[PDB]
Amino acid sequence: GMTDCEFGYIYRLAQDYLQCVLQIPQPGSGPSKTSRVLQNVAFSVQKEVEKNLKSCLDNVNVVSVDTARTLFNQVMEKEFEDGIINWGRIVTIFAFEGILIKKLLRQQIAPDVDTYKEISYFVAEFIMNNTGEWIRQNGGWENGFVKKFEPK
Amino acid sequence: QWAREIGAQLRRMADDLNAQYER
Repeated sequence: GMTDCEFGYIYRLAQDYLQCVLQIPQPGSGPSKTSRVLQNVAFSVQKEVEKNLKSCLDNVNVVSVDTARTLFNQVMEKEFEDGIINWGRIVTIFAFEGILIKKLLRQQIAPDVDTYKEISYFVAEFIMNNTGEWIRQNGGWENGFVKKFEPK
Repeated sequence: QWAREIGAQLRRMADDLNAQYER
């Protein structure tokens, strides 16, 4: 709905997607309708990004949450610097946090079970601060994203 | 250099993806 552009909702989407990538079970009936649609398309994109940018991503060592955060912000700053926002770009934010959590799982010097909660937090910060107004104006997750990305 | 290259390439892939849903 109208308020699904606020932090708590976005943070839950970002956390849900990292739990999907890490194959962590979140108990209950399941993720929301938004998350269910987002996880499929974000994962498809993630696999294509991993393949297309494999040589680039081989030079990427994500050894700490602080490196993950600066790298994420550097990548997102450049991706969005032309001022354009669309749902495809928003999907790539989720795909990229999935890449970061996989690199951390292998490379993090001092891993902690709550790491995915810290990554998804700064991801939600970026989405809210840089795309939240556009999300709201375009129908939010329920009337915008899901309507365009759910099955016909 | 790598982060900046990744960002530009994510933009390219995102806009191609987006065109399949924004007609």
